[PDB]
Amino acid sequence: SLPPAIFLMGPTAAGKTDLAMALADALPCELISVDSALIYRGMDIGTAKPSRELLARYPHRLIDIRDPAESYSAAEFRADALAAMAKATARGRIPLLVGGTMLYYKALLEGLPYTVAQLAIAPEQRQVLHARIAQRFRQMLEQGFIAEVEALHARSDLHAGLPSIRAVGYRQVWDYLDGKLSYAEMTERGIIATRQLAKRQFTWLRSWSHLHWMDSLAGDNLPRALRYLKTVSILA
Ligand SMILES: [Mg+2]
Repeated sequence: SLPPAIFLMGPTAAGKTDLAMALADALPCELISVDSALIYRGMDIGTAKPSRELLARYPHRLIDIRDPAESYSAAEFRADALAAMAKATARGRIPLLVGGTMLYYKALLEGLPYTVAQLAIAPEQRQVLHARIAQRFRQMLEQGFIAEVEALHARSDLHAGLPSIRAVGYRQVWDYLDGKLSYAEMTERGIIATRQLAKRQFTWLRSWSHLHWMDSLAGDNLPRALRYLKTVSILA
């Protein structure tokens, strides 16, 4: 009789964090981030990290747990997630792992003493996701993405080749700061990189079994999700 757990994956910008918070208000959950970039402190705007205020009312595990000068392996995620899941479970809370880093989920499922319900969200038309990706990136620039990266760029202990700087978009802003690119080239290439990420995520997901999809444009995802729980043998 393995305790319950929820997986909420999908491409970047699909609306995973949004739905997770919604679900966090419907059931006793423990939000656990599954994102290789959100682990880094000081990388909030460019990574679409939930605001300080939102995190206060929707605490996430595995967020701001590492300095940008540090590395983080899928193996460390593995141990960290298992720890967070056991801790949440002992409290009666349902582990809700939400994120788009597929290698992490993979590491957990393979390398799980839980009855896992797997959800995935994305638009039916990929063109819709691309438009959002482009617009969200432009918003990041307005919210201070460049100044955010300037602070990293100014650290002598950081360089463009580090795992943290590989977070999509950061390398482009970094090169801009090095004066290698124009503002336009930085924007376009940053959007391309993110679109490339979404493509890699769809490839992981398309061959992913036991997934219950949902539409990013749907407005009744909350009730739709709460209903699936029973299907995979889970009494909520
Ligand atoms: Mg998110």
